[PDB]
Amino acid sequence: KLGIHSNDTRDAWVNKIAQLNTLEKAAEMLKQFRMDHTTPFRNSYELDNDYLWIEAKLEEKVAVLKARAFNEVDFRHKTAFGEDAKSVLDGTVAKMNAAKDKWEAEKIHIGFRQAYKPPIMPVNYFLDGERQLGTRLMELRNLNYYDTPLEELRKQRGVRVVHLQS
Amino acid sequence: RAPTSVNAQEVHRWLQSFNWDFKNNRTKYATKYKMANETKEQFKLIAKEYARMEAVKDERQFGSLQDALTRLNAGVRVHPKWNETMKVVSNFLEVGEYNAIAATGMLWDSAQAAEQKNGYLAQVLDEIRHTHQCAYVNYYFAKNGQDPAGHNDARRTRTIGPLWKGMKRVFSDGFISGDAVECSLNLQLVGEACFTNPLIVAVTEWAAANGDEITPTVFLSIETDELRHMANGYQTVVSIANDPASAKYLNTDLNNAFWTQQKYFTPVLGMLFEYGSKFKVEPWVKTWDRWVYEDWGGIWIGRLGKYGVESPRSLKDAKQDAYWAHHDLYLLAYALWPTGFFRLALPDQEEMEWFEANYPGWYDHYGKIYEEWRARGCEDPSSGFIPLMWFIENNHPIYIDRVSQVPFCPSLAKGASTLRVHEYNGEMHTFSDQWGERMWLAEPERYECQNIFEQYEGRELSEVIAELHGLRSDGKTLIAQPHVRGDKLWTLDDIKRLNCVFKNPVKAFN
Amino acid sequence: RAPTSVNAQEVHRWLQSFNWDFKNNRTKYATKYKMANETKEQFKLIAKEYARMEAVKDERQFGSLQDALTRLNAGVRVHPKWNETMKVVSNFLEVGEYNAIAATGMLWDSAQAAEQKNGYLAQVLDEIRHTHQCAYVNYYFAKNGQDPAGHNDARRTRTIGPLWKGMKRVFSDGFISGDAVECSLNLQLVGEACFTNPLIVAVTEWAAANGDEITPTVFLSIETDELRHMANGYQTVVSIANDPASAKYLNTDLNNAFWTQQKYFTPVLGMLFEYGSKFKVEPWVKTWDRWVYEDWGGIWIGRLGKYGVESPRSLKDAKQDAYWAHHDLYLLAYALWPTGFFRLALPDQEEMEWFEANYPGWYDHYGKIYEEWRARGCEDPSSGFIPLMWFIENNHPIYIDRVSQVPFCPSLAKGASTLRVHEYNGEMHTFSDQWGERMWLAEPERYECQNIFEQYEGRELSEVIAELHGLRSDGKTLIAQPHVRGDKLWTLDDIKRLNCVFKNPVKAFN
Amino acid sequence: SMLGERRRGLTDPEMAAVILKALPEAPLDGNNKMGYFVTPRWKRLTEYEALTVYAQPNADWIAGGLDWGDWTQKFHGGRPSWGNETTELRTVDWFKHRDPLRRWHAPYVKDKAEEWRYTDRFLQGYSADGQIRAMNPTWRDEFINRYWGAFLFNEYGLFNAHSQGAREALSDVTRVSLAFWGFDKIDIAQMIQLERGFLAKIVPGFDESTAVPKAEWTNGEVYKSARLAVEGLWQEVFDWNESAFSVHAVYDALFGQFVRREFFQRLAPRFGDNLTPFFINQAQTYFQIAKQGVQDLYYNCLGDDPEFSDYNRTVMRNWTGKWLEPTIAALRDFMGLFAKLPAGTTDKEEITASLYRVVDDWIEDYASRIDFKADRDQIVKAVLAGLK
Amino acid sequence: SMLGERRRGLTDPEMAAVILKALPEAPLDGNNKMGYFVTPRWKRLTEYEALTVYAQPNADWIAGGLDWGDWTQKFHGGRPSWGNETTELRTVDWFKHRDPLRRWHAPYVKDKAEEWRYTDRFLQGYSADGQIRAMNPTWRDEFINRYWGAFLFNEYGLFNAHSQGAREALSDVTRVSLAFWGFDKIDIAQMIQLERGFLAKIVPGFDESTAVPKAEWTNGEVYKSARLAVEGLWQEVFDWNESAFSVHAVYDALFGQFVRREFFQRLAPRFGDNLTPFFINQAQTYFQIAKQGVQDLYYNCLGDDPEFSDYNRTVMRNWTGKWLEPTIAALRDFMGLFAKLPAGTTDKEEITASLYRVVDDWIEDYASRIDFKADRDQIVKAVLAGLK
Ligand SMILES: [Ca+2]
Ligand SMILES: [Ca+2]
Ligand SMILES: [Fe+3]
Ligand SMILES: [Fe+3]
Ligand SMILES: [Fe+3]
Ligand SMILES: [Fe+3]
Repeated sequence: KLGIHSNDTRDAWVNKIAQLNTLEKAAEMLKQFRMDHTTPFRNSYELDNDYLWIEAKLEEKVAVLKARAFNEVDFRHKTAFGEDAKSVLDGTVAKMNAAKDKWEAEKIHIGFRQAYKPPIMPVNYFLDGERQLGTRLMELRNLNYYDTPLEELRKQRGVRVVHLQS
Repeated sequence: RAPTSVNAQEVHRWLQSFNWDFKNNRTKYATKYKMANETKEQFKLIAKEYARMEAVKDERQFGSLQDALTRLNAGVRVHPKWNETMKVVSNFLEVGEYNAIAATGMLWDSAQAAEQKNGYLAQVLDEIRHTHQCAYVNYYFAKNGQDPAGHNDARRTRTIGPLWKGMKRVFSDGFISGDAVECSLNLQLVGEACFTNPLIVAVTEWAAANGDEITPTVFLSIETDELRHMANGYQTVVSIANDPASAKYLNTDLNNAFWTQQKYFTPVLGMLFEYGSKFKVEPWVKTWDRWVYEDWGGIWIGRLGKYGVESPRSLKDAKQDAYWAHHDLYLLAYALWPTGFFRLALPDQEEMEWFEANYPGWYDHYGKIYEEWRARGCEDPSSGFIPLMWFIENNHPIYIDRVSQVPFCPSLAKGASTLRVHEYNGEMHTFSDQWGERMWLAEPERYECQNIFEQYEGRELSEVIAELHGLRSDGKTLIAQPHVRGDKLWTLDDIKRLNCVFKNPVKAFN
Repeated sequence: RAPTSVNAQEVHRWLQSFNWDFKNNRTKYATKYKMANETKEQFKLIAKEYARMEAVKDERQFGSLQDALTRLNAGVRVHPKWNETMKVVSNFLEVGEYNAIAATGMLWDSAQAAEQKNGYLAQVLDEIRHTHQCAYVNYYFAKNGQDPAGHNDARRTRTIGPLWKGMKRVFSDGFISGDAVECSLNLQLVGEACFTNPLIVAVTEWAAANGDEITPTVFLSIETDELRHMANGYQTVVSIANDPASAKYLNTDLNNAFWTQQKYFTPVLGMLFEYGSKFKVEPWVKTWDRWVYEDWGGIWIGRLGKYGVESPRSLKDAKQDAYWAHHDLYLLAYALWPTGFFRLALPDQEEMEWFEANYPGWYDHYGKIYEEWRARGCEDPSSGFIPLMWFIENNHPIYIDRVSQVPFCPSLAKGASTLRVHEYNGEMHTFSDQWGERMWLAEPERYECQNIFEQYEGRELSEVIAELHGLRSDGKTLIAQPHVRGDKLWTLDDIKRLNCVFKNPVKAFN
Repeated sequence: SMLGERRRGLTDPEMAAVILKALPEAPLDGNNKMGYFVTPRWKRLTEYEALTVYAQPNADWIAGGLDWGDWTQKFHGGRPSWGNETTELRTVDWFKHRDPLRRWHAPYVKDKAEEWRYTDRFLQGYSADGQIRAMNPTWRDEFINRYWGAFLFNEYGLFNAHSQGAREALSDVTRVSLAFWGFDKIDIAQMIQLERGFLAKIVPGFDESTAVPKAEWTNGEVYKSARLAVEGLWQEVFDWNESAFSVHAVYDALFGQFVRREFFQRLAPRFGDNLTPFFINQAQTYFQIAKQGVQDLYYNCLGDDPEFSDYNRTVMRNWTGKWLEPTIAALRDFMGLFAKLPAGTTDKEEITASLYRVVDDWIEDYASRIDFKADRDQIVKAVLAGLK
Repeated sequence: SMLGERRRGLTDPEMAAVILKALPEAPLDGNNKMGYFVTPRWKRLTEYEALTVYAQPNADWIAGGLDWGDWTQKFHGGRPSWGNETTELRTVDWFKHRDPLRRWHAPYVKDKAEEWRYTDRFLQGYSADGQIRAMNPTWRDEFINRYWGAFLFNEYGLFNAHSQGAREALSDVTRVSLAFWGFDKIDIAQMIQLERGFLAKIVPGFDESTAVPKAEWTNGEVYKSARLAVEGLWQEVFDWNESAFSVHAVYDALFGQFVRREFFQRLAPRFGDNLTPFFINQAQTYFQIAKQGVQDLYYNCLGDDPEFSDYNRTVMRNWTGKWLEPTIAALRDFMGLFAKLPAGTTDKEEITASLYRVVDDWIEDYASRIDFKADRDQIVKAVLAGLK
């Protein structure tokens, strides 16, 4: 099976996901899945064609497990890992505002998304963070956006220039 | 005791005061700019009066369609190539109209002045209207036209092809993903002002020339709503002018917005006009220089110079590449005809003369190639030939720009032939220009869009088409075709026989 | 707490009980019948729902007209002959629709049953709509057409010619002057059922054949309201079927009604279709037999048999005079062209062939005459010739029926040639048929209509035209013309130079 | 087929070619304004006038006609289709009238169609929002079902009084207005029934039959004198103008405006009824609409006629007197209804407040236009003599 | 010229024949139903579903998506254009929702358009008929101008709460419903201002400036907790479903209904106010129209979702509890308004009863749908503590 919307990889993960029935286990796997398969800093590009869909499936399980495990207050204010959502938000924002350059900034924003994206962090706190983090990141990035020559920007990013054509 | 009442402007007089102050009365979206608290809107409307002026327009519009136009059998008496073009034109526009809804809701959230908010609000409702209008155009051509397939399921069959990916960049993601202002520049300042407003109009011209009276009826009505949006866009700039950040960022965001849109429309609109029509209206080349250079990149853009706005620094390159872009693209569009949801056609003899006349050198390059493909039997199902094969034989790989999603064949193109390939964290990326490259190098996490080769890798052609429902109601005939005639239409099996299997061209690089 | 409302059918269920009995609760109009007070109407409508179903129709209609049709320049790309024809067709139907308002008002007044009164009331409103719709047709062609004169002032210029007098007999006076029931028959049982309804649709046919998409858009909409009127008229017969007086008078008024309506439409309608168009749709003889015989006189009338309704005893007489009726009339119409408010055109080679093919013997009579007239220069102002002169030369007197007002020429006609002349209390009277003769002998005071010869007697032609504004804007060129070309238009002086004076043809018997 | 067997001259290549050939190089007349010869009432000619003025084929002998000669067919006896003889009033031109709202058929049904749709929505939300709860059982089941219901016959009767005018009107402008005034009246009666119908759907034992109110109207004593006034205005007047005039500028301006506004409109709130008021709302607007036309025809046009000003006024002051009495008699009898209200519902000081409002407006909008000197006190006093 | 310069393919003989020649003998596919692949909510596919469902290019990783792959361009940081992360709710398909009224743009603007013109006519009939004569001055100058006028800010706030949802909604059908629910609120706020400006026209000295009403809203006591709840619902909620749910299935179903129906609409009569009830009837219809969509979306599609039914009800139960308190507080502060009414206007029993009406309808129409355990006595008494 190698389909676009239905294939073996997705099926295998669906089965893996059904065998999660503890919030702590399911949450840890979602955070791990994200470090392993999302953003351009993913540990591997092996699931590039199915990670998006698979991740949603894993999220679905972490959400259902969190709603049954948490009381109403914790659901509105704690991360799936038991941290105080607001403390995480403020702390991360604090780190962002103290970032020296746009390179430190991107690591802080992307790192935040891989670790706290819902159902880990309640969406209210998460989107509020998206709002603040994104702002600084753009402020640092869009400053003098064309002053660095492509030759150098490639070095700064750290790509392996494989081929060019003038 | 004389008959009196209240109109829209009398209530609008106090609209601005509706918003009040409180700690968290602030935008929910990230942004480098601060939209001024006292910004004002141009049109003094309220919900009730807005509804009345649109309801009136609808009457005329639907009245025409349901009555006179239907009796005249206008849904049929349209040139085949144009019936197919509207499948793309209308559905693709539909998505731009749709995302503009979410786009203007994001601007309404950004705006702090009740009047600026209200200005965007009107557009929010206009875009819903526009979404439903474009939907109707396809709904109408499906129920009454010479070929409903494509018109009746574009919303799912458009996902098969590569031109769809690029449309989502400029008309979907480009409108809603980014700094609220960057989105406004993509959608309004550049989008509507430079391309769409002039485009909606031009389409009714080309439409009229090819026997289509259905599209002018609807689009001309869509066109009456653009004044407010042009205004909204203009005001976005005004609302951020007296802000320090505007000086450090505005021009950078405008430049990126300009290149983003231009990258897709320059080649695609020109392609739809000249290759998707029988009767030509005007050579795309001059249409462009008038729109982009004169009207927009001079007149409209210069009127905004008083606010620190400058001419796009990439305008020169855009111009340099423009000339052959659409011709280079139709070659790829036709070669990959089995991936569309529309039927294509080779330029006929009369068209080749027009292309050569208006584009000296057209024949020596594209002309001869199209002539070799028909010789190879590209129009014939039994030939067992698809232009794609010619590309493999002559070693002309086709890549997908990781940023704009626009397909390009650098070894065969007469226009831009640049190609940049990079490796980063175990992934390969292909770029066709220097502007798109900076965008990625600087904003990697924003452009992780997987292309058709990556998604379809290892899959046999007919299997991809089948999975994604690229068939007609007979369940065997392809929606897409390499000719617009009514006989000898290819079937899934004619493709299965070719046994073509997708492979990622970037993999060849060590 | 479930959302609820009430509809028209639910309020109409109690509509019959609305009328209460009392002293003078009787019709204010003379009649020999007694409409049953328990009579029901076929449609269960209340004012507000009627308003809605009509408003919806207007939307389609006016939208098509203001939007698409205007954009296709529909009011122009119509054949000249047809443009002139709609001046008559539209404005003449207008008066019929108009007098129909007073007619149903008088019938609404006649009915005692609330339901029957209600049905008539709906027609009262429909008729008002049709008056406005027909007015709109002329209004639209005036504003956007190739020749506004006539279309723009037909309400006053129509008074110059003799064809108008005949129209008033069947669409004005015949609808309101007389026994409420006799009027009903003229208007509904005969008029609407046998002629108007079929013709409304026929018009759209001939209209579309000649490039007119305007008329179809409006007339087809009018057509949709006719079913109700068919019902009103039908219920009228029912209302009186029981009354003993019915079996003693019905058939008489019905015969008089039929003869009255056919006496005009038979000639005029066929003439308007065959001579007012370039492209033909169907020979009028055939159309006439299907309508007047099968459809009406057969099907329709048959269903009213169980109510004591017998086929018009004048039916046979009608089919006899009919065959050449319209051809005979156009000769007269063209010869008297200076008295119209429209431009006439003589048959071209194709039409003469079509005419001969469909009416064997046509050329040897009508054809040769038109060629003589044309060769003599009836179309050229400098020839100093007007066909009326040819009638004098060859001694072919034109009379006006004192009853039907229809113009006839006994010594020339290929159809009926009978002519009865009488003198009474000092006045001369001319009749064209036995039925009309009876109507006069029996009811002298009903018919005292001065004909054009009596009123204009002694006047010089150009003077009558000038006094009644038969001129175009420049104040010199005549609204009426003997050809439909753009050059060499006849002026008032070209008419005065001829110095023709009106004469009362009946005095030749003194 | 897909193309259709029937060919059209606008789209058919062959036929269109022939048509395009026959066309002139330009319009054969620049005057593209239909009705260009009509004397505007306002700045520029309106669509309303163009599509209406002169549609009636009257000859010059019927003040304002453009045609000549006599009718082609008349009544047995000689009676003309339309003749100056159907009305006492005289004028220089019967086409002078102009509906201030300029309503021709299209606008008319458009506005009413919107009201019909709105009415449907309103009624739905009213029940879905359970607002019926607040209404008083006595008022509902008694004053609305019986006395408001019985008023539908009053309205139905005024409607029927228009029948003859629809036939005898002497101009298109007066006919369309008259048709519309009458048509609104039948609308009102139907709305009255529409409510009794609605309640019957949301309230268990409520009967939508017309049995009750019809009996009240034909037998009751509260509307007795009203019913008589109606039967007269409808079936005893043969003069279309006297009918329209006496119905809109006298009888309905008094009795009608009182019963609708001063009684049911005023008290409905005091019984938790905001339903009836929605319909009496439409009825009051319709009244305002007709009034503007009624004023233009009988005051601006006839009463102010350049040659029959003095004449017409006399005639109208005459009809006003002729019917001002039967009207008052209709009101007096109606006063007897108050004695049926639950004690305390309303005192005598109020009915008098409303009675003066009605009479005052009827003098400001009608009587003082023809100069019919009337005593506001004497009139109210006479009506008042109808209470307990 | 007369024929123009541009030659059209439908009417130009030469071009038309070229086109007609290229045409197939018959449609290349007999399936002429656009949207034929969409699962109908009813008997047959509707124009509303056809023109709306799937316009949103969601990939399969957003429940119900037909497309595939990541967005082409995301936000700085990586946030997707649209994603599962913008709301706590989960479903099997975001395209399941159907506006029971099937409203797409055309029908929506057409009804509002009708209502606009009906409103215009209503006011003209209201001022011309001089109905302002019956309204009590103090109810007009204090309660309507100040308190009803302040409520316009409440409705404006609820409107703005919809901004994020217009941008974040995960489907076309929800986006359209959401957009229409919001537009209806700004419309009501505008109607409140439309009435004040109308009064300023017919009542001497009446000031239409919003300074007074707004001063009431931002600094008065009657609406203090109301404004706090509104400010919270609007700017402290980043989840588009919590915002739409809490606003319509909690705050407005309780506070809004009480203020609009149980206070103003219920007391206007007792003060001869027939004007305000007119606009409140619209707001109530709007509330009823929106409710049907709200119920379908949150109870029928998400609350009854085959895979997340239990999860979603827990979340909405959570949200109801989170927002029920601020709403009770808003009602509690509003109780202070009754002490301002002229003595004898209403009593503690009527107030309590209306409170039970609003609370009982809420439990039946919303609370019960998600098994939220609401104690009607507890809620009401918590509110009554506000009666001064
Ligand atoms: Ca390698
Ligand atoms: Ca307080
Ligand atoms: Fe748009
Ligand atoms: Fe736009
Ligand atoms: Fe008619
Ligand atoms: Fe009719």
